[PDB]
Amino acid sequence: SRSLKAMGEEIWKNKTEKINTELFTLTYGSIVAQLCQDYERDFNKVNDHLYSMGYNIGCRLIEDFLARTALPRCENLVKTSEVLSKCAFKIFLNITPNITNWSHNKDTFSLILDENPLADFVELPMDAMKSLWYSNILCGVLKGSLEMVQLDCDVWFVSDILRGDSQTEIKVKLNRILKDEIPIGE
Amino acid sequence: LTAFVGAFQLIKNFIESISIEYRKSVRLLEFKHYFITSMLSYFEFNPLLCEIKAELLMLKRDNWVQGVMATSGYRLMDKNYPNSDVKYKFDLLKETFVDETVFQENFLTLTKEILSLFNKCEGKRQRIVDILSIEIGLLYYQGKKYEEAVSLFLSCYEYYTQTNWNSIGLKILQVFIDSLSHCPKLDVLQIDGESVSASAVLTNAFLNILKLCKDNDSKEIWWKKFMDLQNIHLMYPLDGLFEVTLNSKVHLARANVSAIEVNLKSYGFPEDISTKTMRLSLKNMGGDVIVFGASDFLLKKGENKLILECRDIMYGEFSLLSFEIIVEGITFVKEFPENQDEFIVVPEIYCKESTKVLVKQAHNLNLGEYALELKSVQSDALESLQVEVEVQKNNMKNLPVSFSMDEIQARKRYNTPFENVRLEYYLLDQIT
Amino acid sequence: LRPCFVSLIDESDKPILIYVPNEMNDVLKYNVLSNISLDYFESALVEWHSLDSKPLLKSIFQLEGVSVFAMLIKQTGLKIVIGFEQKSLSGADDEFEAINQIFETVRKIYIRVKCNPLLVSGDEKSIIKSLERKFDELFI
Amino acid sequence: LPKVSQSVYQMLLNEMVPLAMGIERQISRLKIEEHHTVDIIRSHNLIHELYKADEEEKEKVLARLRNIGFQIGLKLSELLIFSNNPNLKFKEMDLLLIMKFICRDVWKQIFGKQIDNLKTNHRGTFYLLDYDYRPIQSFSLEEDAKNEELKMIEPFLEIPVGIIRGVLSSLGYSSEEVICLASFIDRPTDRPKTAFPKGVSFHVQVT
Ligand SMILES: *C(=O)CCCCCCCCCCCCCCC
Repeated sequence: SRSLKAMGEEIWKNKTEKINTELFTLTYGSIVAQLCQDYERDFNKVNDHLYSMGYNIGCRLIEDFLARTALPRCENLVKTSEVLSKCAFKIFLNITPNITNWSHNKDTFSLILDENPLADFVELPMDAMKSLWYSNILCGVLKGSLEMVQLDCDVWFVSDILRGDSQTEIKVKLNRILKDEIPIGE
Repeated sequence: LTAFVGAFQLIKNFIESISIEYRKSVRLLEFKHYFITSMLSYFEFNPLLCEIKAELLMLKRDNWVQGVMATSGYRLMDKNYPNSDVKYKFDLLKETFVDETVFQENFLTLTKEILSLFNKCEGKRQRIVDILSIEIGLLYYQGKKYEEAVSLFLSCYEYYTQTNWNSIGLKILQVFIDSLSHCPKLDVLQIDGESVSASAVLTNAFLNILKLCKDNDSKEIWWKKFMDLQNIHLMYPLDGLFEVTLNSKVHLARANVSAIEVNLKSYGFPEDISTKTMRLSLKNMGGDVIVFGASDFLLKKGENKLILECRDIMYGEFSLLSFEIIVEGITFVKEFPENQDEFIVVPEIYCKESTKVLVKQAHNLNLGEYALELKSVQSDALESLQVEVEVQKNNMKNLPVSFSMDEIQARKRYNTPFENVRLEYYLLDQIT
Repeated sequence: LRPCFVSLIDESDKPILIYVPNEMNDVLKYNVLSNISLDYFESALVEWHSLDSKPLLKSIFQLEGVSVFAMLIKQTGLKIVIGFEQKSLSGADDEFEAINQIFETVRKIYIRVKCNPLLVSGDEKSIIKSLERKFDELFI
Repeated sequence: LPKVSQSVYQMLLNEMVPLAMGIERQISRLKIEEHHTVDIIRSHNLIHELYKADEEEKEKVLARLRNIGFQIGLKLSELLIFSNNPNLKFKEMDLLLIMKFICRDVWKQIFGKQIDNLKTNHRGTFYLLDYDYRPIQSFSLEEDAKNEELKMIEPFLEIPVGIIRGVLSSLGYSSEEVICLASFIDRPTDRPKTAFPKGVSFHVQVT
């Protein structure tokens, strides 16, 4: 029909409401701040609860992304990477992640977050400098979305600019393409 | 009045502009001082009036001290100025600073006049009043007239340390301590009532500078000046020199003493202190109290973990009440807050080599002849032991026991040891 | 047009931070100037903005070769007071606007650091360190 | 200036009651992420659990979500004061001006619509009336079980109360003299019938 470029600009410019990114950042910052507050600063597995957060969010966001875009079910890692990089983030967060670090035989790749609106302004405490991720919700949302698109992936964070690394990378390695179900009529 | 203010922004903006633009002129201060004193000539009859006059004359004296410092080089206390290469000749008023003696008196007169004018501004302006007063105090300190300086600073003894003005506090406290120290007697002084002792005020100021100053290791001068120079029992809000955390919880240490290990970070003092006695208090929910304390401890410089022993214990739950250290002369206290719900328990630790008393219902008895049995595990050699037993009232106004058929007795204190003894009992009415 | 000291004070006259952008007794002098300055916000000598809903800037006073400027944030009670030297100013409107630009830059720094959603509730030891890091990053 | 999609924001802002309820479970569906088996639980399950848990845990989660909203409002305050630049003062005894600011700008920035008319006691309290209340405009259970709907949807009314409390904080009055309560007592006067039947009312007390 049309290129994913044209689709992303068309959907973003004239088919979605808008708000200030500062306020979204503020809300997510409040969530993470209070999770730190009410949990004795157990950064080892506040990330797990944030992962559950992100999974529950993404599993029900996918119904809206497909509602607007109306793409077919992705089958191969190349098309999944292209769609995630090019329109899936462009609709919601208005960013274009870059893709590098292709693994062997096209089973894994990495999302590079050039600009992260979830962390427009944060300076973590000293104890968090090598424990917390602060953006686990994003990869949780990605996994939850791909679950309903019916392809399982282990997704995790390799690096983050917040902790001190040069760039923020999210490995999204596929595990298996689980198949559609059939009635169990004997 | 509306004219007066607008005149003042007019003159302030004009003097600002002419000062910034008329630079490099050797006659700048010569022009400016006479300009200020002429411009001042129009306000002579309100709070705003006094404020404006005081501000203008403050500008006058500041330019005056700039000129005399530049032309003479004699430092007024320590206020340094930008050392401009070009020379300025403020010489036509070479009468008030021909000597360094009358110079200080003249500056003091100007400062006192300015203080009076500001103080006559109702009560909407206290800050510059206080700063100017301590400037008079520093002038007295420079002039070596410490008797007036200490009296003046007694008012603002400790104002700038709870307001988070740490550098101001550091100057005022160090100069106060130095002034108090040098002159011989200074044996009686009063702040706002009864005369507080010289030793008490001195050690208060010393401890304040120790807790306030933070220079890694160069506070050793103040440490030595404290422990070479100069008592009354004194308490203090400990927080500032020591911090305390409850490492782990209670465990056995010796035969018949509970023990709790705790670490405390000490950085108020630079060197080590031989504390004669330390005591941690654990209040009980009912109201009881106990103490954990290990005496004659040399507190290490920095972070150190020590075990506190206890002797009298009431098994159950406790909430921590107050921690304390007793140094020779002073008793630091830190009272923990209340309603924490962070209770620490003191369980019934049992050891073979430990003395205890066991009480129970008697094993063998006759019908309707109630009794009790007391034992003593490891009675062995014991210099002395006394055991007191009593009953608690339950209707909250009953006492279901008498240790007699005549009187309602509820106690019988032994005075001798025993390996096994049969206490008697008589029920009152029906209690199970 | 560097500043000699920068002072941030909150609503309750609790001095948040009196940074000096590096003599051993200089922080003393700048603190005295700041404490003297803090009074004029509650003073009838000079009328504050009270018009157009915009922070309005004025030159409040000047002592011992330090030109000190100030802002009262009406809607929060935040108070900014920073100093400058005699020997690094010309006094024309372009510099008067450049110093203003520095003022909004400082207030951006304070907003960002106080806006960090990891400050626990009130930790001054953390706020001071973060503000000091940002000010070192800028003035260097 | 940069923007983010209102849909993802609205959904995220909706979904803290499951967060505020499951954090309690962790304090007091198994699957593997990479090597260690984490547990995840749905959102509607936790909404029902909050609906029928017990009174003290319900109150704990209510105060929990109030704290969240307090942080959000207090923290967005400074941004709004910078950007819009209203004509307020630090402790203005004229509560009408503060309430006008909150009605005009805070809600315009959080939700898409200005809040509707407001009462004026002129002595004590104030009322803020919202019609159709964007975040929960698409909530429902059943054709008949409308009684359970309003009792189950209660905790979602806290985050704007927290927003109001936080905005009042850092603007003078602290969180010891001010108290606010949300409710459905507002009735649709004449507005067109939207999906949700009842508008909401925020009763704000300020001495
Ligand atoms: C085949 O059609 C694959 C489609 C790709 C899945 C769509 C991913 C949607 C989620 C993107 C991230 C949303 C933002 C989450 C942060 C709050």
